[PDB]
Amino acid sequence: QGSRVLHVVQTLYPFSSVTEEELNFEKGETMEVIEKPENDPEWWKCKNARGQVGLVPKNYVVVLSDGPALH
Amino acid sequence: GSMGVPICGACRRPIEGRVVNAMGKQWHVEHFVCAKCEKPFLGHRHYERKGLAYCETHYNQLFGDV
Ligand SMILES: [Zn+2]
Ligand SMILES: [Zn+2]
Repeated sequence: QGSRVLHVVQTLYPFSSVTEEELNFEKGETMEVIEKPENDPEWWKCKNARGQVGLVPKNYVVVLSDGPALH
Repeated sequence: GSMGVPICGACRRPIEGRVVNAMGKQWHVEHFVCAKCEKPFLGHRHYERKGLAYCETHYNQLFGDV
């Protein structure tokens, strides 16, 4: 109900986040960016296609799919 | 087979034409804009402040080295 190809993201480093809303993921993890609020830090609510969710520095991953696709 | 493509810090997308090195990063000559009005310097001059781009007037409106 929330995984359309809009902004898929491939990890660049095996980060480690283990909290309530933290995302732990090994490099090579397709994460489905559920939401991208600012809040203050710059983290994003991204689900891991591995089927998990947690906040993660939106700078630790690159974006492949995009909405504005002009030409 | 080492990497070989810049990535616009604006959309985090692999750049592939004319790059703009700012903020110690790379930016699509089209996405590199002022950090106050978003005016791209396709072929114009930009101004940096506190590590953020600013048009000639916004930069100065923001500071202007004074
Ligand atoms: Zn860009
Ligand atoms: Zn400006």
